[PDB]
Amino acid sequence: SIPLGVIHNSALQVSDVDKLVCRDKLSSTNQLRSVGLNLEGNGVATDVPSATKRWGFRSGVPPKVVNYEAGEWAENCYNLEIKKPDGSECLPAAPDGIRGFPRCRYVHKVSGTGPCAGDFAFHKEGAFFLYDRLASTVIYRGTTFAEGVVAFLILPQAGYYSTTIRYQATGFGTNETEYLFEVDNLTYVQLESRFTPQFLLQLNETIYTSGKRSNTTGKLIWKVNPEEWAFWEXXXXX
Amino acid sequence: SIPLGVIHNSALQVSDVDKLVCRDKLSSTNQLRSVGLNLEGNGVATDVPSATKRWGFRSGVPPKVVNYEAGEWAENCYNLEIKKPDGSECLPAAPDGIRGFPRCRYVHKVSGTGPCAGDFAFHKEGAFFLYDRLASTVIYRGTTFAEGVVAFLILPQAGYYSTTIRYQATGFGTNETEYLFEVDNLTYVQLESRFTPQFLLQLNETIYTSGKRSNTTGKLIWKVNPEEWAFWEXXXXX
Amino acid sequence: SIPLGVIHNSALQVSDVDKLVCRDKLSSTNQLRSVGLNLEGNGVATDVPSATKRWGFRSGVPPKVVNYEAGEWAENCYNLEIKKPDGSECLPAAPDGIRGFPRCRYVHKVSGTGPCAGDFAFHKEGAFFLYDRLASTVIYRGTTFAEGVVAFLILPQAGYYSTTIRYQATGFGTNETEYLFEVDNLTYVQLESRFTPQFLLQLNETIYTSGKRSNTTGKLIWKVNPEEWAFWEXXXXX
Amino acid sequence: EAIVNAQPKCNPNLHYWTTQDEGAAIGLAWIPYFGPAAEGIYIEGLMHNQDGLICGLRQLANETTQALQLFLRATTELRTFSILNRKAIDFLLQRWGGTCHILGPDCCIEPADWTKNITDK
Amino acid sequence: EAIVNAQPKCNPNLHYWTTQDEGAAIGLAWIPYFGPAAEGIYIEGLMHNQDGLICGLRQLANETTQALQLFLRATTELRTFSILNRKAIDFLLQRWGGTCHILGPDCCIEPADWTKNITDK
Amino acid sequence: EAIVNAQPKCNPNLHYWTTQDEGAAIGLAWIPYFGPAAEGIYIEGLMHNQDGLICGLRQLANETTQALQLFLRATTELRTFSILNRKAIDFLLQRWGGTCHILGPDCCIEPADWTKNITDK
Ligand SMILES: *[C@@H]1O[C@H](CO)[C@@H](O[C@@H]2O[C@H](CO)[C@@H](O[C@@H]3O[C@H](CO[C@H]4O[C@H](CO)[C@@H](O)[C@H](O)[C@@H]4O)[C@@H](O)[C@H](O)[C@@H]3O)[C@H](O)[C@H]2NC(C)=O)[C@H](O)[C@H]1NC(C)=O
Ligand SMILES: *[C@@H]1O[C@H](CO)[C@@H](O[C@@H]2O[C@H](CO)[C@@H](O[C@@H]3O[C@H](CO[C@H]4O[C@H](CO)[C@@H](O)[C@H](O)[C@@H]4O)[C@@H](O)[C@H](O)[C@@H]3O)[C@H](O)[C@H]2NC(C)=O)[C@H](O)[C@H]1NC(C)=O
Ligand SMILES: *[C@@H]1O[C@H](CO)[C@@H](O[C@@H]2O[C@H](CO)[C@@H](O[C@@H]3O[C@H](CO[C@H]4O[C@H](CO)[C@@H](O)[C@H](O)[C@@H]4O)[C@@H](O)[C@H](O)[C@@H]3O)[C@H](O)[C@H]2NC(C)=O)[C@H](O)[C@H]1NC(C)=O
Ligand SMILES: N[C@H]1CC[C@H](NC(=O)[C@]23C[C@@H]4C[C@](c5ccccc5)(C2)C[C@@](c2ccccc2)(C4)C3)CC1
Ligand SMILES: N[C@H]1CC[C@H](NC(=O)[C@]23C[C@@H]4C[C@](c5ccccc5)(C2)C[C@@](c2ccccc2)(C4)C3)CC1
Ligand SMILES: N[C@H]1CC[C@H](NC(=O)[C@]23C[C@@H]4C[C@](c5ccccc5)(C2)C[C@@](c2ccccc2)(C4)C3)CC1
Ligand SMILES: *[C@@H]1O[C@H](CO)[C@@H](O)[C@H](O)[C@H]1NC(C)=O
Ligand SMILES: *[C@@H]1O[C@H](CO)[C@@H](O)[C@H](O)[C@H]1NC(C)=O
Ligand SMILES: *[C@@H]1O[C@H](CO)[C@@H](O)[C@H](O)[C@H]1NC(C)=O
Ligand SMILES: *[C@@H]1O[C@H](CO)[C@@H](O)[C@H](O)[C@H]1NC(C)=O
Ligand SMILES: *[C@@H]1O[C@H](CO)[C@@H](O)[C@H](O)[C@H]1NC(C)=O
Ligand SMILES: *[C@@H]1O[C@H](CO)[C@@H](O)[C@H](O)[C@H]1NC(C)=O
Ligand SMILES: *[C@@H]1O[C@H](CO)[C@@H](O)[C@H](O)[C@H]1NC(C)=O
Ligand SMILES: *[C@@H]1O[C@H](CO)[C@@H](O)[C@H](O)[C@H]1NC(C)=O
Ligand SMILES: *[C@@H]1O[C@H](CO)[C@@H](O)[C@H](O)[C@H]1NC(C)=O
Ligand SMILES: *[C@@H]1O[C@H](CO)[C@@H](O)[C@H](O)[C@H]1NC(C)=O
Ligand SMILES: *[C@@H]1O[C@H](CO)[C@@H](O)[C@H](O)[C@H]1NC(C)=O
Ligand SMILES: *[C@@H]1O[C@H](CO)[C@@H](O)[C@H](O)[C@H]1NC(C)=O
Repeated sequence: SIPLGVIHNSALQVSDVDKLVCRDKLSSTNQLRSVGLNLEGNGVATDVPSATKRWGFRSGVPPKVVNYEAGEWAENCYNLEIKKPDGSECLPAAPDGIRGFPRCRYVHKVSGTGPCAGDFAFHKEGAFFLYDRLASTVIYRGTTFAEGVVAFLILPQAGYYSTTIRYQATGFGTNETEYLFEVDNLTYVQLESRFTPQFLLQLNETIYTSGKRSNTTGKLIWKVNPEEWAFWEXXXXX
Repeated sequence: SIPLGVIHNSALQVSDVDKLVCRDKLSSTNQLRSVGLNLEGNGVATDVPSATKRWGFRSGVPPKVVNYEAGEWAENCYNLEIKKPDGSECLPAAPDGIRGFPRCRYVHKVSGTGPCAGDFAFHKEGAFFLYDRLASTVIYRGTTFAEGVVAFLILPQAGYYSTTIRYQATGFGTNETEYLFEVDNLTYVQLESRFTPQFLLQLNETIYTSGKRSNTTGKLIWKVNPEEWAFWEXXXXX
Repeated sequence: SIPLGVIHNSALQVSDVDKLVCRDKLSSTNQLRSVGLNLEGNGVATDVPSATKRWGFRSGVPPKVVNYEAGEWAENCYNLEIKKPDGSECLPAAPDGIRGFPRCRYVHKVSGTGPCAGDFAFHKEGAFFLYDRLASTVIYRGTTFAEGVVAFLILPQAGYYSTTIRYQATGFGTNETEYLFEVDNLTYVQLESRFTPQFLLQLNETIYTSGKRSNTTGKLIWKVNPEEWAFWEXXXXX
Repeated sequence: EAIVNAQPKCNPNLHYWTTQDEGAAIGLAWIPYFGPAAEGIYIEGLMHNQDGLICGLRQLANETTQALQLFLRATTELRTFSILNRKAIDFLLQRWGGTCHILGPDCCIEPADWTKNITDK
Repeated sequence: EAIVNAQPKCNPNLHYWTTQDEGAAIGLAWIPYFGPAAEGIYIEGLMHNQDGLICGLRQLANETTQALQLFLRATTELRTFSILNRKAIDFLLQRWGGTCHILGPDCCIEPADWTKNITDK
Repeated sequence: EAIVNAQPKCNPNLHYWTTQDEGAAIGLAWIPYFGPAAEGIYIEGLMHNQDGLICGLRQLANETTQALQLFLRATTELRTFSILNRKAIDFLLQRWGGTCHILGPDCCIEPADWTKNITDK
């Protein structure tokens, strides 16, 4: 049975189905709420290398979608445009009525290629991809999502700025995926797991104001010199 | 909260949610009914010029559809085929399972062009477009609809002829829309708000039997000479 | 009203809506079940000639689908690929989320042509086409289905092998339909109603091991010489 | 609240159309293959303004629009079919969603015949 | 009404398939990425004709078709999933949709232990 | 069961977003043609870890996933909107789905004021 949360003795609890509490009062369907909570809040690494390793392709499993009524402002969200090396799309278009997650401080937009050995892309840990009040078992193409999980509750009776960070990827969804952070269409930075969103934006501004952008028609790629707390608490550059 | 109608003291009333009436008996879901009532019945002008001024285009608002179980025979319904001047369609195809309003004395089929500055066409007064037992916030292409509003009720426990009138339109959905009533593919009448459906049909028959149809390959357009009760109670012609 | 089955006095019964039995206990929605039962179980002829005569094409009736939770292992299922003589498809593609019936001992895959005088193909006796936990009023293209009917119940409180048999058909859905059983792409057997699935498979193996397959580039068709219990209880060959 | 019709006019007669779920068909007309097309599934009726019901309904549907539109804005369901069932559930929770204190105002239990049966004993 | 099987034959044994919503998975098999494909989510069972249940079910489903088809004709929902929930609501309204008159026939309240507790006092 | 948070970390503050179905609009903002776009229908709030509610919710949603995923595997509905309504029905059947034996443990009827009214008589 699907667990239902309830407050007894100043503590959240799972309601015992085999037990009947007549003191529990449910006076309207408005007391029942479905909520979505972000994996961020549990302390999972949110950098693009770590986050993409949690997803994978699989065939033979029909996608499923479940509704949820309230969600959490996310620090990190993701938006994927992945093709196979022959240009065929890897992810399906967003079904009618499915929009991106509504509150994202940083949207990590990843574009690139991979083998995509499977009809749909699932969460390897069983979590959901959270969209605008709909949770899916699979990733949709070019649609912003947060990783999360859903809860169901009995309530007791009684600005916003977003920033897009673009990445190029090769060998997406494999053991040896390569990631480049995009400054402009001809200037990239070799991406490490340790690079935070705030550091990528300061790296982009300092590159723009130092003239370290490509002033030819070819690709310029930088590599940052090598020189434990969550978010709520070629060439070289040294 | 959505109001619910109920009969107390020989009068329809809105049920008080904050008040509990144990004498009110609901013995089956069959006692609950959703009904749709036509704006016609409230006395709104139903002529094509007046009716189209109540609709408008808007982007960024997802369409929504709600079911209703019983409806009212309409005197006037509408069926729109609107393209932009470049031939692209302005209204979306009817979703699967959405059919035209089932009882219409007169279907005003309007074909023409307009700027269509918006992804969908909404009712400016907040009313619905009533289809076959489905109410939509937006107009679908080539699908017959009546303007109306929905009610929800607790019941207390216990031929058909249709006529199509065709119009051509330019500058649809603007300050200066022009309308022509269509006699045949080469004969039109300059349309006024004061022209009732019965008058348009008698104007069409008298034109057919007087020989006032175009007997060339070009367009003939007539203008009727200038010479307060609801429905339930170039060249000239003088 | 839709009947609901219930057990009183060691016998299944239809619950009387106008009668209230307080001794009947419904403690969770899990006690309610929808079940699907195969026409096979009632003794209808399951051979392809007899089975296809029960289906027909009709326009103007929207298809409808109803869910069911548990089904019966079928001996016979059917999978249709029917085109008109001009190559246009007769049956619609399976809607998203509709899969074939999950347990079929023999799948009778029929391919051929017919007039298909109607938008959709219905069951002439009012039965359903049973798919994977969804029952439809119409046949979908290339999707395996069993013929069946649905029941609703109040429960009292407390390997698998499949074989495909291919047929070619002409004049599908008429008075004079011709059927050929397919051995390979160039060897067929004139089909009779009396031929059981087990007999068709032994006829196929004996043809393969006797060398009676076509060893030219043209069609070879055999006709079996002429030489009352249900399943749970050119050239000639003599 | 009472229903105050504030429309410019009222058609006091309601010529209506609907369907019937129960309708015991004649012979084989219930079979979709043999039955009526989409255009011929409707029944009709006529209802007059006794108790002013018809003009109230026109006014009730008008006043329902705001709440209904706000409900549709906040749902992600493309087509909503569940409003009346949710109202039936809410009707039961308003009465039976807590402990029923007999003779209290929020409990619809009548101990009349039980109180007289005890007095007779 | 009683169930009168009027079919030409009856398979008295019901070899059935279904799914289980509760099924406590072993380790990580509940994760869609690791779990079974669409073809491998089914459980099976076998039920014999004790109390003639199986032949009644074949007859019950046959008699259900007319009402069911008429219900589907009158709905605009493309896929209907709500019949059993609507029957559960109707079960509750039949019992609790009005004032419950104790000892009356349309009220399922038992004052037995309460009537004896009062007699003891 | 009690909620044991077993996650590596917990953001004890819940900055949340949702919609409001009731929201009495100002003037004509409820009209879809005049109202906010999809991006501007949300309200926000902030909830701290009083009674450890926030860290319990993070742990509750984590423990819900297995049962939820198994429920989605066994449904054929593409988008599920009915879980909370089915839980409301189950809440009522658990209490009112059988005969209510007063003073019994599985019946939520209080005869307190009725037992005192009889004593006064
Ligand atoms: C609910 O919360 C649970 C606890 O927070 C989540 O458990 C996670 O489950 C996944 C698998 O489903 C584990 O990933 C596996 O890890 C092992 C080895 O662990 C490696 O990573 C840890 C980091 O915690 C590190 O310390 C070790 O040294 C290993 O390097 C791999 O062999 C597997 O292939 C797989 O990657 C997580 O480790 C585990 N997290 C924790 C904190 O235990 C659970 O997934 C949550 N459920 C949902 C639906 O979100
Ligand atoms: C429910 O019933 C209400 C009353 O019947 C409806 O109210 C209508 O609301 C719309 C706007 O939402 C009004 O239209 C506006 O009118 C003003 C000026 O009024 C002009 O038209 C009137 C005709 O009544 C005329 O007498 C005046 O001299 C003006 O020429 C414009 O400035 C606005 O831009 C807008 O067009 C209607 O006037 C109003 N009707 C009445 C009778 O008050 C309400 O819309 C209904 N709700 C639904 C959902 O149908
Ligand atoms: C529920 O069970 C009922 C009884 O088993 C099913 O009744 C069947 O209804 C169909 C029509 O809807 C009948 O078919 C018609 O048959 C007549 C003449 O009968 C011919 O076939 C019988 C074989 O039983 C044979 O003995 C006769 O000599 C005739 O050759 C035709 O004229 C019609 O055009 C039509 O084909 C079935 O005969 C009838 N079966 C029985 C056993 O009575 C009912 O269909 C079931 N409902 C569902 C939804 O499955
Ligand atoms: N129409 C109104 C009815 C009440 C509704 N409120 C909530 O949706 C809460 C508002 C806040 C935050 C909360 C939440 C959001 C995201 C993720 C997890 C939870 C949602 C939980 C909530 C709560 C949870 C547990 C116990 C008590 C309250 C407090 C309810 C606002 C609209
Ligand atoms: N299966 C049967 C169950 C009863 C059902 N009947 C209605 O659908 C009414 C039949 C008529 C007219 C009415 C209506 C139609 C269109 C618009 C508005 C209302 C619908 C309202 C109704 C009514 C309203 C208010 C109080 C009492 C009755 C009377 C019910 C017929 C089928
Ligand atoms: N989560 C669990 C809840 C109980 C559930 N069990 C059923 O789905 C039965 C399991 C068997 C066979 C039966 C059936 C299958 C196909 C067609 C017709 C019926 C379905 C009927 C059933 C039954 C019917 C009538 C009375 C009593 C039992 C017995 C229930 C298994 C999963
Ligand atoms: C790469 O993937 C293959 C197969 O998935 C595996 O054998 C190998 O260990 C992986 N890692 C590296 C570094 O090759
Ligand atoms: C960068 O590339 C993208 C996609 O290739 C393109 O849409 C965009 O206009 C480009 N920007 C510039 C400044 O050329
Ligand atoms: C990088 O810096 C430039 C300079 O202001 C800015 O215009 C651009 O948007 C920045 N890129 C990102 C991803 O913020
Ligand atoms: C041109 O590119 C070189 C190398 O990337 C860089 O050093 C130089 O500053 C650029 N030009 C300007 C004007 O910044
Ligand atoms: C036409 O529309 C424009 C802008 O919508 C407006 O300025 C003007 O008043 C309208 N009417 C006429 C007669 O131009
Ligand atoms: C009139 O025009 C319509 C559409 O252009 C066409 O379908 C119809 O056949 C025409 N009628 C005649 C009589 O030409
Ligand atoms: C106009 O009159 C002719 C003459 O009978 C008729 O055939 C035609 O249908 C009429 N048009 C309309 C719209 O009624
Ligand atoms: C031909 O057209 C003219 C002008 O429209 C009209 O007067 C005349 O009657 C028409 N011919 C016939 C035969 O009616
Ligand atoms: C064939 O079909 C036609 C019309 O459907 C009918 O007249 C005839 O009896 C049928 N049977 C044969 C053997 O022609
Ligand atoms: C037989 O025909 C089918 C379809 O025409 C084809 O897919 C298959 O490969 C053929 N088999 C052989 C052995 O040629
Ligand atoms: C017919 O026999 C051959 C010989 O083994 C076999 O390969 C083939 O699958 C058989 N066909 C069917 C439909 O079983
Ligand atoms: C070739 O075909 C003939 C006739 O179908 C058959 O008698 C013969 O056995 C076939 N050849 C072989 C090698 O089986």
